[PDB]
Amino acid sequence: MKLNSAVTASRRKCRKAYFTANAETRAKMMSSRLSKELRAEHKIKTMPIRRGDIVEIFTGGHKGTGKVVEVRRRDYKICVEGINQKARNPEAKPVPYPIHPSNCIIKELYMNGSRYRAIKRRQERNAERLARIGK
Amino acid sequence: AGVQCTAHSWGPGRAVARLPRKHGGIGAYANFARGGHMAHPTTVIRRWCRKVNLNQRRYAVASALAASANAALVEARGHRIADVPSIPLVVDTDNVTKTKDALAIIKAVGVLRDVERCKDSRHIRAGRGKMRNRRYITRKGPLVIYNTEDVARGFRNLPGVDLCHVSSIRLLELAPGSHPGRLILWTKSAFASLDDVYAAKQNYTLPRSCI
Amino acid sequence: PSAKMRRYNWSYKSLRRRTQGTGSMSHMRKVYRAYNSGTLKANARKYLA
Amino acid sequence: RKIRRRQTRLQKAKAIFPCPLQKLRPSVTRCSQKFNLTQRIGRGFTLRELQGVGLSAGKARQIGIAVDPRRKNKSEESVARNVARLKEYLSKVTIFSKQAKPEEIQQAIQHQGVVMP
RNA sequence: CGCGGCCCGAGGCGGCGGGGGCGACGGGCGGAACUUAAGCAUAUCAGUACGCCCCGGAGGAGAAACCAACCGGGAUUCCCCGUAGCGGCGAGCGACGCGGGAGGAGCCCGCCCCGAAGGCGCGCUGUGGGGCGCACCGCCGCGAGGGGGCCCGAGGGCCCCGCCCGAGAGGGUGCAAGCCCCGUACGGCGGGCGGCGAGUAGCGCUGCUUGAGCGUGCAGCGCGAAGGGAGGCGCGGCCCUUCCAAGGCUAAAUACGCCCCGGGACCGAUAGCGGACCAAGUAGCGCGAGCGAACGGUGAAAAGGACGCCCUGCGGCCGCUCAAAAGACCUGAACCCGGCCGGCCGCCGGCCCGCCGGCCCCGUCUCGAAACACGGACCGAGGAGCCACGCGCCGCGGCGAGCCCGAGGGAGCCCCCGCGGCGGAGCGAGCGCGAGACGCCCCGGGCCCGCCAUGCCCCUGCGGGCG
RNA sequence: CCGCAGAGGCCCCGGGGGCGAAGGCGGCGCGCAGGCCCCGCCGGACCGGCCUCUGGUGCAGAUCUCGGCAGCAGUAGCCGC
Ligand SMILES: [K+]
Ligand SMILES: [K+]
Ligand SMILES: [K+]
Ligand SMILES: [K+]
Ligand SMILES: [Mg+2]
Ligand SMILES: [Mg+2]
Ligand SMILES: [Mg+2]
Ligand SMILES: [Mg+2]
Ligand SMILES: [Mg+2]
Ligand SMILES: [Mg+2]
Ligand SMILES: [Mg+2]
Ligand SMILES: [Mg+2]
Ligand SMILES: [Mg+2]
Ligand SMILES: [Mg+2]
Ligand SMILES: [Mg+2]
Ligand SMILES: [Mg+2]
Ligand SMILES: [Mg+2]
Ligand SMILES: [Mg+2]
Ligand SMILES: [Mg+2]
Ligand SMILES: [Mg+2]
Ligand SMILES: [Mg+2]
Ligand SMILES: [Mg+2]
Ligand SMILES: [Mg+2]
Ligand SMILES: [Mg+2]
Ligand SMILES: [Mg+2]
Ligand SMILES: [Mg+2]
Ligand SMILES: [Mg+2]
Ligand SMILES: [Mg+2]
Ligand SMILES: [Mg+2]
Ligand SMILES: [Mg+2]
Ligand SMILES: [Mg+2]
Ligand code: NA
Ligand code: NA
Ligand code: NA
Ligand code: NA
Ligand code: NA
Ligand code: NA
Ligand code: NA
Ligand code: NA
Ligand code: NA
Ligand code: NA
Repeated sequence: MKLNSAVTASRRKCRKAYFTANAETRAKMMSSRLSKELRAEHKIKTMPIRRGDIVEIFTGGHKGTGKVVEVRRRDYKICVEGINQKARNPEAKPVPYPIHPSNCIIKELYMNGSRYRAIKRRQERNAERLARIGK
Repeated sequence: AGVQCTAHSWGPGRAVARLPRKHGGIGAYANFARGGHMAHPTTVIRRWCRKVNLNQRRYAVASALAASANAALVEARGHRIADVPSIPLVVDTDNVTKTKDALAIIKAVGVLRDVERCKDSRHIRAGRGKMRNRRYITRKGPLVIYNTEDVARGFRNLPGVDLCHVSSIRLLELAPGSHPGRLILWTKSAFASLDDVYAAKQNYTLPRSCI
Repeated sequence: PSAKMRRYNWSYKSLRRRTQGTGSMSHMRKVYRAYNSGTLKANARKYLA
Repeated sequence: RKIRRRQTRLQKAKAIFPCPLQKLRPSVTRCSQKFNLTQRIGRGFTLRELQGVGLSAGKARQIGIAVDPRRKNKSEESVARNVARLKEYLSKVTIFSKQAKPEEIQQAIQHQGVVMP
């Protein structure tokens, strides 16, 4: 149950916020769970999805694995190579089938200096959280 | 609303009805015209509240409390109390801050079937209202009454459960939907104090028992 | 060429048609922003003190 | 409005701790013949009562006493009643110097409501 | 014929101010009529609409030339409570004090003393200083916990077995998701003497205004002062009770649109704002002041229509994508209509089904409608005794000679505390006086109180008692 | 008493639902009636029996309002220069 009176629980307001979010909020809302092996390596659960990493689709009619080749931020959809609509002819450029990030698992992440710094920033902040509860 | 346009009646003699019209001839203003005002528009000066004497409020709360200790009424209302030892149910719980411990107690006193009754009944409401911030509905569970004890944090998140301090019991919680017999879990201190919370109502006498 | 503008209360529709807020309101927007979340108040306090 | 008034009261009480929110005010009789035999709270003490307790208007206002030089006493019973009131209040009032350590100031209790009903 | 000072004026230069905007709240002026009185002229609507002027975050008001009549209070403002009176004495209109709360705060100038001690190019036509004697918002963050099988275009579905909880508010995701994602619960940082206001107060005449009634407040003209003002009926006289006008400043408790945030037993596309639609005060109309619409919805994904065959081109067929054409699009009613297939005139009743019998067109005003009395071509959707306050009576609940969620205060929408008021005694224009004798209930008699008139007795006497 | 929209409750392992909700079309049954129920086809995501509460709560008419549309009718008409 919510106790913060400054946060709205109105359906109309929540949906309006969802449909008119700015760029960074949209990016954060497009996260996927990390695999068990990646969870052990970095002590985090989810990661914003980015072009260049590998995912596994675990639900829907287009299950599979592939590399992320495009992010459509104003639809909340991604295109992964090899997941296409069935073609009318064998000679036509494939049409990707857009997929929501919340039904895939990240298998391997494309690594940057900025990604490293962001992950390290994340870990050092839930370390305080864990130190402040339990143990 | 309905009176921001300029509209005046044409008279008789043009083969049209006598209501007010806009410059192009569109009907306006009347309650049977598209775009007009209400015949009697609703107003905020309506009386929204009602007055009840203090004596009758006290009588109602006392009678609902007395109904809560009847077992037959508690069963007639919706409650699964086959496994409950006694009515009233009094439990010495000390302080509970983890939901797991609250669930342990709930299972110990044989009241878990009423919590599961509510936990499995969540569904989406019919009609309008689901788009007015009233989307979900659940059944009503047991009510916990405490006093000088910390049980709220443990009991807050159990579906169907409601909490009350013993010095300010709410009537809308004793008789949900206007039906009086609700299952109550008392802490020991709450029962002992209720013994004399009624002695602090100055110059108040409990109504006499009858056959 | 009267110095004041022609405004009449017996027509709130024309007031509605032309009035403050029906244009860009550039300067007013900037000053209101600098006041509600900004340093206009700090500047005023320093200047007065 | 209820919540807002309470919040203002709490803030003001915090700003002047440990001085009470209200001042000491005299005991007066209700006017007409219909309420002749009962007392209520008045505006301020007269100068004769203060002379009875040997105080000045400045000192009285300094230690939280309301002073009303417009009012005149009409009998000695009123003077006696209000002199007794002042003596009680002076017996029950404590003053802190600028040399007192912060702790003992924290130990003080802030009075609530009317000073002596 | 000239030139120095003071006084009264003129032109220029420098530095600082003003002007205009804001459908609310606030202050000051000017100021209607419709309407009610079952007509209407005083009255009412209304000290309203509207016009003009002027500030602010509030404004205005404010430290007694006040109430009162008491075993008195004590600047202003705001909340609760309630009848004196005005009135074609008609219809109507209408305050304040006492009492309970919120809030609480006091002061100055002139006059008098000193006299340039001053803000020093000013100012003695007065700068500066003083009383003289006795005694709550913002910013930053982390944020737990689910698998197996079946079957679907996709499950958040069905069956089985689990986990998290200071988090089972919600939103998204291919179908009902605490554990798929974002969020939600749990943090940190910054902020004795001297002296009291003149074309004034008041009065006469006139106009407006008020509940203010031989004057509530204001104003014009004439007259015009020394101790003065007030005590809800005038004039003259004598007292008592209270205050000191004609100069000035002041926080709080209170009101409120635009704009921002939160919520709702509210509307759901002819509703809700005129305005849910990438373009609304828009397109369009008027010389102008102005007037002012209509228009929401493919699908999970545009995957938005393969190939082939006819065709002078326009187009058509066959099929393709999809769960589905859902093909410019959700569903797709009524009225009206085309094809094929069956029948022959409306309603009621009987029947082996076209025979027999019965039947004027509804709604309305009206003594009286089938009427040559009015309205109605047809279909869909909308469409008219609700709400507030006051009064009378009836039913029910609680308490009962009592009863009572006033405003408000306690950090508990529902808990605790909480004054008036109404009831308890009436009658009388008023000074005032003031009820027991009977009774299941009801009716009626009989007595008692007040008002009016009388007889007798007597104290404290136009007073008391008895009748 | 029947029906409409919404609120507070119940609906014995926690009401019915892509094994197909609302709505539309046709047909039985039940009720003096207002109405209700079931079946078949269409449709594609919601729905409500009983108790208490609430109201902008039921249409044939108003020379009613807004929208659609018929007969008349392949009719009148397409005569100045
Ligand atoms: K409209
Ligand atoms: K008037
Ligand atoms: K007639
Ligand atoms: K006729
Ligand atoms: Mg409307
Ligand atoms: Mg519905
Ligand atoms: Mg100049
Ligand atoms: Mg009128
Ligand atoms: Mg009239
Ligand atoms: Mg009339
Ligand atoms: Mg007339
Ligand atoms: Mg008037
Ligand atoms: Mg002011
Ligand atoms: Mg999380
Ligand atoms: Mg969800
Ligand atoms: Mg004076
Ligand atoms: Mg008048
Ligand atoms: Mg008098
Ligand atoms: Mg103020
Ligand atoms: Mg509209
Ligand atoms: Mg027949
Ligand atoms: Mg016949
Ligand atoms: Mg008629
Ligand atoms: Mg007639
Ligand atoms: Mg006739
Ligand atoms: Mg007829
Ligand atoms: Mg209708
Ligand atoms: Mg669907
Ligand atoms: Mg409604
Ligand atoms: Mg109709
Ligand atoms: Mg022809
Ligand atoms: Na101006
Ligand atoms: Na301003
Ligand atoms: Na529609
Ligand atoms: Na749909
Ligand atoms: Na006839
Ligand atoms: Na007629
Ligand atoms: Na006709
Ligand atoms: Na009698
Ligand atoms: Na149906
Ligand atoms: Na209606």
